[PDB]
Parts: sequence; structure tokens; C-alpha cells
Amino acid sequence: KTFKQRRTFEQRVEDVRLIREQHPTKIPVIIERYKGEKQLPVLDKTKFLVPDHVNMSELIKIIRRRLQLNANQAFFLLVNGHSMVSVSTPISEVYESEKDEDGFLYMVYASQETF
Ligand SMILES: N#Cc1n[nH]c2ccccc12
Ligand SMILES: [Cl-]
Repeated sequence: KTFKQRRTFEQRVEDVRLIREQHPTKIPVIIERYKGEKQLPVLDKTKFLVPDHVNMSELIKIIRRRLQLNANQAFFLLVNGHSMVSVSTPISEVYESEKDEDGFLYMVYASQETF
């Protein structure tokens, strides 16, 4: 079901290395619906190449646009298993501290602050 389940650590690492080679300016992001989520839809894909200059505030706007949400639907985004300390941080900076050992940045979204 989940990304880490579908691919070996060997496969996730080699993929990140290919994104480095072929999309050197992109952050490799895994974005997944909270497995308890009732309200929000599932995304059409799992793996996203985010321009390394966008801040977390703008990435939330992008995901809300992809899910085609309206203005009073709630959306909460976890990074590497925990709340974001700030939405103003560039994703280049968030990647360097919150990245996984396979080299992906893992995100999970839900309609409640309680995941
Ligand atoms: N970069 C980029 C994105 N392309 N499509 C998206 C959907 C949600 C969040 C980010 C992106
Ligand atoms: Cl690139």
C-alpha cells in the first residue's frame, strides 16, 4: 500500500540518484494520505519533483490546488512524521534536515491536526 512497502531501500535510493542526475534542481517528495483519512481525496500520484526554491506555505497551496479543495476544507501536512515548525522555510533547507536516509522527503496529509 505505502511507498516504502512497494519499493526496496535499494530501489528508493537509486531513484533519488536518477532525480539528482535528471532533475538536479528538484526536491524528491513522497506525499501520502493519512491511512485513517475519511474526508480528503487520494492524490493521482505519490512522487513529486518540487522546485527547491518554493517555501512550505507555497507547497501547501500547490497540494490544495491538486486536491482541488475549497476555502473552508481543512488540510494539515506532516513532514518526516511531525508538524512543520514554520511554513516560511525554503524546501531546499527543509530537505537537508528532514530528508529520509533513502533520500526522499516524506509527507502525510489529513483533515485533522490529530493524525
Ligand atoms: N512541484 C510540484 C507539484 N506538482 N504538482 C503538485 C501537486 C501538489 C503539490 C506540489 C505539486
Ligand atoms: Cl532540474
